[PDB]
Amino acid sequence: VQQESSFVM
Amino acid sequence: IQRTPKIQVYSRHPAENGKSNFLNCYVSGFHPSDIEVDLLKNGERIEKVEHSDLSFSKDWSFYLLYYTEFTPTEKDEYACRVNHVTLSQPKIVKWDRDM
Amino acid sequence: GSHSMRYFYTAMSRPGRGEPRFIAVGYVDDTQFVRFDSDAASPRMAPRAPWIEQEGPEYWDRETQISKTNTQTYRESLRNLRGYYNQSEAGSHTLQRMYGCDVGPDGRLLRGHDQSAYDGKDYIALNEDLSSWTAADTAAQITQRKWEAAREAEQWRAYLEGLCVEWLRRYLENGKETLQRADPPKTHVTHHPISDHEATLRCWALGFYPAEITLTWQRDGEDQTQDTELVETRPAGDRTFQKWAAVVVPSGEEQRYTCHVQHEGLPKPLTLRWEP
Repeated sequence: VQQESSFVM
Repeated sequence: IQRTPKIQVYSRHPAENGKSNFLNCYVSGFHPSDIEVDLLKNGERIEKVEHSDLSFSKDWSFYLLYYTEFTPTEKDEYACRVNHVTLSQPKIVKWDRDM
Repeated sequence: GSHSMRYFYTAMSRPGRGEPRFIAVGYVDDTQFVRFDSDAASPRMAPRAPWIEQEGPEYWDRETQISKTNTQTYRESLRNLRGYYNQSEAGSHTLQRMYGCDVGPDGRLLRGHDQSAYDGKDYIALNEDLSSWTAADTAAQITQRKWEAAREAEQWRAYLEGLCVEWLRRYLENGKETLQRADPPKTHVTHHPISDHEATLRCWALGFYPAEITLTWQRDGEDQTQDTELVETRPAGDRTFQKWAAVVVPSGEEQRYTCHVQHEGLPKPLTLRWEP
């Protein structure tokens, strides 16, 4: 499973 | 940065004239990801060609497999035609049974 | 018998041609098992391996929502990075990310990974400690500051030591018949005269899984590194891979040359000769 949508760059 | 595609043209199984096989054109080492890949049968574009989903290697360069069902003969020539932003003109790599 | 799970995300802008396309694919070792493409007629995380199809609707909903949220966040990141590098709105740019975990034979975390690249150049990477970042340049420093503030590294550590390892272990068990089966290479040596004076010996390895393989030529037991033409390992299209190594040898010296093959599917590493 994926990481939770990460923070914007 | 821009990186030019490497190209290999080969069959899924070793080639047997008259036996159904798969013709592969594996393009790799390229950047950015947009690329034009055709499989040729006697200079003419074969139509119903599939490809893998876009992925990339540890060095960030992209790779794709384009493939179609084919039946080798001594008669027919096969090739892969590739265009990328790094290429002045499309690149044609002939299918050689021994490579 | 160690194993990896990786996700590969690619977002590419295309000014004048709509919004940046977002693609995500997931792998265990060399086996792709999921994909998402924002350009698909109806975008959703979709299975690409038989052993993931048993996951239920809650699995597919979670992975799809993440991908849809990513599609939006990557477009925001691309606009941001365009600003960080003082770039025009007219050019195409690429942002890539690859992350995941490696586990040993016992299924314990060997290490986690998270790295990003912009236009093919390293941009920012989570360090092996899973707690600090390495930024490639002053632009990536702005991202690093944002991520430090948002406590991103802690989120990555939790994921990498937790869900990443746990789900890799589940996938390995669910797909044990393939993911944990090493298929050895079928090997042969072919001989192609170049001229009266020289011939090519080509050592082939076919049908192997996983992709990791070593093919070498020796002459009189000395490795022929500088003289060996080695092609990139290539997919056959049926899960397996192919590779060959070639050397040009003087005519009548063929028997001084041996091909060596190592692959985890092999009971014993192979020594091959041309057999005329």
